[PDB]
This record gives sequence, C-alpha cells and structure tokens, in this order.
Amino acid sequence: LALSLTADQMVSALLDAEPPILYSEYDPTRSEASMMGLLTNLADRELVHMINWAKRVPGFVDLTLHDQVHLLECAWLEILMIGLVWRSMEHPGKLLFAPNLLLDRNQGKCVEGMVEIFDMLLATSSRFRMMNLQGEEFVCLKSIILLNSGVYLEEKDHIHRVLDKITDTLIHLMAKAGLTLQQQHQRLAQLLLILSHIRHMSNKGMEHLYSMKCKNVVPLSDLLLEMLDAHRL
Amino acid sequence: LALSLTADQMVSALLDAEPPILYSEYDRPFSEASMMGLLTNLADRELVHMINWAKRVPGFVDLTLHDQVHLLECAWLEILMIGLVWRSMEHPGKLLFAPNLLLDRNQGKCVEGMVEIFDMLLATSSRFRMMNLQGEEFVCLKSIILLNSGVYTFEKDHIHRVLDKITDTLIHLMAKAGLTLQQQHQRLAQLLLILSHIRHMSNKGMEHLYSMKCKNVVPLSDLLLEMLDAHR
Amino acid sequence: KILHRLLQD
Amino acid sequence: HKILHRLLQD
Ligand SMILES: Oc1ccc(-c2nc3ccc(O)cn3c2I)cc1
Ligand SMILES: Oc1ccc(-c2nc3ccc(O)cn3c2I)cc1
Repeated sequence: LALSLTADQMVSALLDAEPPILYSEYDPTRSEASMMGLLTNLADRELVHMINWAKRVPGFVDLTLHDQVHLLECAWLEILMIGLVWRSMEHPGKLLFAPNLLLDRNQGKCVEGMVEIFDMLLATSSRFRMMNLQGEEFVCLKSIILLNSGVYLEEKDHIHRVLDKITDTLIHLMAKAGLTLQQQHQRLAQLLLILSHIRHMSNKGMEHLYSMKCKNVVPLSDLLLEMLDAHRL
Repeated sequence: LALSLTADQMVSALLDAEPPILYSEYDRPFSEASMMGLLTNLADRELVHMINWAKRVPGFVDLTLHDQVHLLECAWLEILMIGLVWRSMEHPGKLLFAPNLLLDRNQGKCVEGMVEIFDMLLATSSRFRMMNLQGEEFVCLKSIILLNSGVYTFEKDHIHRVLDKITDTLIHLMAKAGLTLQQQHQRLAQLLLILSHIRHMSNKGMEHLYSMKCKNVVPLSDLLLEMLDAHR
Repeated sequence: KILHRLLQD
Repeated sequence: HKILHRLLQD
C-alpha cells in the first residue's frame, strides 16, 4: 500500500497526518515542580496524538501490533523533541514547547540537569535554521525516526523498504529545490546526521525524566510511566 | 588541506590511518570483575591508538586542541563500538573484542546489565553483514562519527565541510561498485541511520561503565575516568 | 499497556 | 590538565 506511493503522494500523506500544536496550562506568575509539571503534562497529551499520527505514517499499520508498540516505546521522546526543535526554529535562543510556553536557556535552569538538555535542543534548532529546514523535510525526518530508531522476521525488510521510500522522497524534494546531485546527497547526509544527536538528546532526556520520577519531584501520568519503563533505566 | 583531496585520496588516507587490532590477556572462565577488567584494559590501550588515528583523519588537525578534545570525549565509545561491530562482522553470534577474546551472548550475562548491550552490538554487526559493508565504507563511517557526534555540542563550518567531503567519498565508492543513482542515496541513508543506533549503544555503555565505577567492580584508569567524566 | 490499547482503538 | 591533551600533542 505504501510501496505504490509517489514522492509527492508521500509528502502529502505525511503533511496531512501532522499532529496539532497543543497548548500548555501555563499561567504567567513568577519553580522546578511547576516547570516539570507543565512539560510532562504536555507530553502526555501529545503522546495520544502521536499514536494516531503514527498510524497515518505510510507502512506503519502494516506492521504487527507488537512491533508498533516497540517502535513508539523507543522513539516517542525523539519524536517529541524533533517536534519541539521544529516549532522553535523561528525563535532563536528559545524553545517553543507550546505557543503559550516559550522558554529560554535561563528558565531551563529552574530545573536541575535541564539546562544541559535545553542547550542541546537549542543548538539543534539553530542547526535547522542554518540549513533552512523545510516542513516537507521535517515530516520525512520525523517518520524516519519512528521507523528507524527501534528496528535494530520479514518485518524488518518491510520497514527498510518504507525507509528507502522516504529516502527517495527526500531526494525528490531536494531535486525540486534546484539542488545539484552533489548537493542532494550532502544535504541528505546532513539531515540524517542530526538524527544521531536527537537520539543523544532523547537518551539524556530519558535519564533526566527517570531522575525526576525517582526524586518524586512532579508526578507522571500512567502513559508516561509505561513509555519510561520501556527503556529500563 | 582536507577539502582539496580527491575521493580516492580520501579513502586511501583513512585506510592508511586505521589503528591496529589489539590483543587481550591470553588466559579461565570469566567473572563479572575479570570480564570488565579485560574490556576496560583493552579499551584503555585502544584509546591511545584512537588519538593518533584521529590526528590522521583529514581535517582533524586543522581544528583547535579544545575542539579535538571535545570531539574525542564525545565519540570515543561510539568509535570503539563501531570498530568492535566491524571486527565481529565475520563472526555471527559473537563479539570480537580481540582476536583472543571472542564473546558470544551467554558470556555477556556474566556482567549485570551487559547482555542488553551485547544484543544491540550483535544486531548492529548482523546489520553490517546484511548490507555487506565494505572496509572503505567503514572507515568513512567511523571518521564521520568522530567529526559529527560532538559538533552540535560546541570551526563548526570547517567540520561540516569535511563531513560533506566524506559524503562525496561514500557516494564515490557506491558509484564504483555499480550501484545506480537511486541505490546510491538509498544505501547512503541506510548507513548513516546506523549511527543513530551506535549513538544509542554508546549512551547505554557509558551509563553501564559509570555503573561499574559506582559499584567499584573494577578500578578504572585515569584516562578512562576522564573520558567518562566528560559525560553526564 | 496503555500504548497497546491506544493503538488498538 | 587533561591526559587527552598530552596524547594529542605528541
Ligand atoms: O513536546 C515536548 C514535550 C516535552 C519535552 C520534554 N523535554 C524534556 C527534557 C527533560 C525531561 O525530563 C523531560 N522532557 C520533556 I517531557 C519535549 C518536547
Ligand atoms: O573495543 C572495545 C572495547 C571495549 C568496549 C566496551 N563495551 C562496553 C560496554 C559496557 C561497558 O561497561 C564497557 N564497555 C566497553 I570498555 C567496546 C569496544
């Protein structure tokens, strides 16, 4: 079903599947508990939409239910983070967790160990802005993360077929943007090398989240726990 | 001085820079302390060769000392691991830490928290094998890891220029092997997506290594401790 | 598993 | 005062 899909049809499907931009419960007044509260609350609500987005990613529903769970359990924070980074592109020096929740590096210090993650997120956003990342490219990268981060038994062969399909899609986009063959491969590489850093940020974020769960700072939803326990920290 | 290099000259320079394959202590079934002992001892000796390998990576000497340090501190376990995975490519089901140190999967359970890391490494190795990864491709990936992994953690323009050079080099190799244009960028994608998993394994390894320190299972070298302390 | 049922709907 | 400093410059 997803194999017999053109590049323009692939972009369209991904664009149409995009989750909404959710608001925060942030009321402007003057902590670590509140700031962590707002973030975990937002992620919990976003997670619900991520599932329905994931099901609209071409090829995902073809996988078994067990393998769907595994891919989401592995990549959910990566996916949330690349979304965050994308929303923050036009906001230098700041992270747009929600339209009503725009935080800078300084406010990240309110939560211990968080300013390190903030700095990495900001650099990724700055890197996106440097490359002038397009929305058509962003949705490709995000769906790549979903499929790639957990795939490492004809299931794997189907996932790689879809991944290759998304790769052709990215090249198709860059060819339309006027890039030469050389510039096409180079950008493709540059974009895919970002994913390594997004993995890193997610690894660090997961440990930080686990640290906030054991310290019993702010509480976590049952959904967030099961996503957190999946990484076994 | 690295950007003015041709694709074949880039391959040759990297191939010539390859560190040696070191040996472990040649001798008794492993305990948790002994198995960690060999691994940390091996890595400590490999680290010395990695620095000299890194300096021979085109463009790396052009960077400041601080930048060089930062890239190595960030990527040293990734680099050790992709080497391990590459060495283990001809030994399915096993991890070739050293020619006299072949570990399957059951031996990974000697150390607590280790068997999960073994499985990820074996999966990476099985993946390389499936793709029929070439040595020329491998040395490109390893150097890419060196230059990429710490670059968003800071001169940055120079590193990205060298990264682009290695991309052209990879494509050049695939064009040689007869792969069509479509197959070229598809394989390029497949290869670079492995690095996301190599990054994942390093982070798990870093925490696990740090865990062995806290439990004081085995004393770590000052160098290993310093590479370790550069992380969370 | 909440994720399981949530993928089932 | 890094050991890595020494290894890189010799
Ligand atoms: O869209 C979102 C929502 C939440 C996060 C997020 N970032 C962090 C960092 C540390 C931590 O402990 C939790 N985090 C969360 I939840 C990112 C993007
Ligand atoms: O060539 C090498 C040498 C050592 C490692 C390595 N892998 C681990 C995993 C966990 C841990 O605590 C230490 N590790 C080491 I040292 C890999 C490749």
